[PDB]
Amino acid sequence: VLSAADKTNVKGVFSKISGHAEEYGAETLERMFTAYPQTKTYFPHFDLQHGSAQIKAHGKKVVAALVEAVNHIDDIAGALSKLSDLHAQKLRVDPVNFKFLGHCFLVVVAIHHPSALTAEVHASLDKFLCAVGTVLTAKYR
Amino acid sequence: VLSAADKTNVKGVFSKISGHAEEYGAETLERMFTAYPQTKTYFPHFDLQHGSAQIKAHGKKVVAALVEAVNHIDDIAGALSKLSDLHAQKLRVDPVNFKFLGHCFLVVVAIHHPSALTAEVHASLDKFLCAVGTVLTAKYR
Amino acid sequence: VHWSAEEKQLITGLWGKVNVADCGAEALARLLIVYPWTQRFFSSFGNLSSPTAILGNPMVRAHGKKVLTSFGDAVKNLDNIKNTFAQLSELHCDKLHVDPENFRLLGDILIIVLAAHFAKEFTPDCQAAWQKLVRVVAHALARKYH
Amino acid sequence: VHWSAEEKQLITGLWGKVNVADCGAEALARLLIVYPWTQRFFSSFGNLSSPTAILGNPMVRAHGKKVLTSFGDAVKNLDNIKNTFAQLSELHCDKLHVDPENFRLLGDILIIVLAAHFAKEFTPDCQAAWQKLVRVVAHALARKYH
Ligand code: HEM
Ligand code: HEM
Ligand code: HEM
Ligand code: HEM
Repeated sequence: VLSAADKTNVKGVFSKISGHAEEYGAETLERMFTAYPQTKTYFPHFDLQHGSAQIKAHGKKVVAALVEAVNHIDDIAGALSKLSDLHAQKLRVDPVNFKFLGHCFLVVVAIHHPSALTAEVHASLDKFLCAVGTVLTAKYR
Repeated sequence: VLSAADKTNVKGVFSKISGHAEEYGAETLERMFTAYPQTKTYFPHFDLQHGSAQIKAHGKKVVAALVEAVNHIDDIAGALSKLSDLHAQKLRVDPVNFKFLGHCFLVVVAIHHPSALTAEVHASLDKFLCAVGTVLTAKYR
Repeated sequence: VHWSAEEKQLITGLWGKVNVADCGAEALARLLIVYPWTQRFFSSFGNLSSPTAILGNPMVRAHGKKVLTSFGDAVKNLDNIKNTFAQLSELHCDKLHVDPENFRLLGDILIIVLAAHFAKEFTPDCQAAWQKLVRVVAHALARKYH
Repeated sequence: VHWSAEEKQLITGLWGKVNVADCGAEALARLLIVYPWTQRFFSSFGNLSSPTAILGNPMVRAHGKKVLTSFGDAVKNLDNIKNTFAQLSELHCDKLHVDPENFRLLGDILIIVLAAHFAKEFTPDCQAAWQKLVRVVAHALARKYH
């Protein structure tokens, strides 16, 4: 349910990552395809080799979507309604996959901005990822 | 996300069950304590014997809460905000338990009103149970 | 798992009355309507455009018959469950990449369906035994996930 | 599960640098702040009223030290994982009634914490090996759930 402090905590860590979208979204796709190989099944068409340029590019587009829901955090569904149709309806992604993606993202922010990631920002960032997950899977429920 | 047809489907089956709250909410608690005994852990104080009168009474109060969210289906969070504090904050129920409860409820409506329970009402009723689950666990996210 | 002799009685009594064709067809069709992302794995089944089209697609019916028949092999060999599903584990795990949590959504749908077909004969103790069976079957299929 | 010799190298290299006390305390404390219903099982720990109170409660620190020490016994015996956690399975399953999905939330928190302590040394291949370890540990603890 994002409280006022959650919203702020999220904004807070996104300022430190708003500057490196492409290196951060690529790294998160790479750990996702490496720790959870079953997610590679959704990108049959991409080159999935470390540093492929399709990973960098998609990486960059995955975190701008994030930044954009940070920005409209008050109505994440409304700001992301075209992505919800793509993933639920067109792509049909299984919901479990969003938790794999969300976790590889926390893992990038702890490796790179540890101190930003306290236990309470940790909790705000998780409810956020989870809100995005739910909106992107919403034409399922 | 409850669509217009979901809302109706839910109203539709709740009319057939709005008349037997107590026999239906008791039966669902009884199958829950029987198929998932780990849920008995939350009612240390109740007599949990088939037909105990505390089960009947609580059963009756569990389905009136349901009926009441059916009735304010447009804002289930708002109509159920005191129940969300009781379960999340006071009682601390683990979210998995709500899926045990929701499932033993589907199981009572199929045993008793099979034909009402088509595959599409089945899908509406599930998104509903899930919306209630999420609201009752909401002071967790 | 240990099976009591009465659990075995509640699983076998019930199983003999099951219409495998109709129960399997109904359960697969509800898996695909209630949890729509599962439709991704049955892209080869053709039209799954609507619940009404899903309900009468002949490959969904046929395939449903076949998944419930597998439940039967479990019912028959309650003690060799591992060997029974060992080849199935590799197909679902290794080949299809289905996450084990959909294995659970499907057995839960089976319980709802057998409940709608058996009404009051599906007692809470009967419910319980069948819940354990789908749980052990879901577990034998997730096993090549090592 | 099969462990490659390089997985074993990535688990052992890393483990030797771990501060068990601090990593265990941090991981238990984050489990309780991030997933608040888990606080129900540690009602005996006293004050878990705030993240700040949770962070400095001495029983959370002590207990954290002890859960990470169990991870170590796994690290040491990667092939006898079953026997190692067999008594723990009964305590968590039989006595505490913890659902196995919180076993997964806790290993995921461990990975986040070791990532924050190791930074770039925690490579995606290192991530992967550790993900498998927490998954096998989560699985050995859910086993008396039969
Ligand atoms: C936080 C969760 C996610 C966000 C914000 C997100 C973001 C995006 C964006 C922005 C696009 C459109 C890209 C474009 O227009 O070029 C996209 C597409 C896509 N997403 Fe997601 N995604 C997420 C999770 C997932 C997950 C978990 C999967 C599957 C494992 C997935 C699979 C796909 C695929 C296969 C595409 C199409 C890519 C292409 O066609 O090149 N997404 N996603
Ligand atoms: C659809 C989900 C649920 C609904 C609508 C619901 C409904 C209710 C209601 C209406 C009350 C307050 C009763 C009163 O004021 O006397 C209550 C309390 C309670 N609930 Fe829930 N409940 C649900 C799920 C759960 C689950 C899954 C659990 C745990 C397994 C749970 C555990 C409790 C307990 C232990 C109490 C206190 C009962 C007492 O103190 O006598 N509830 N619930
Ligand atoms: C635990 C419950 C399950 C059982 C007993 C089961 C059983 C079976 C059986 C017997 C086959 C047929 C293999 C053959 O005839 O060669 C099969 C195939 C298959 N299953 Fe399952 N299954 C289960 C769960 C799932 C789930 C949840 C999904 C999808 C989410 C799934 C997707 C598939 C697909 C795509 C195929 C192959 C279809 C084809 O090749 O025509 N299975 N399963
Ligand atoms: C897979 C990860 C886990 C491991 C390795 C683990 C390990 C341990 C160990 C070594 C003990 C101490 C037993 C003793 O010293 O006698 C313990 C106790 C306990 N665990 Fe876990 N645990 C795990 C997950 C969980 C989870 C997720 C929860 C709660 C959600 C939990 C709740 C408890 C409680 C309440 C106790 C007893 C505390 C006490 O008696 O003081 N455990 N666990």
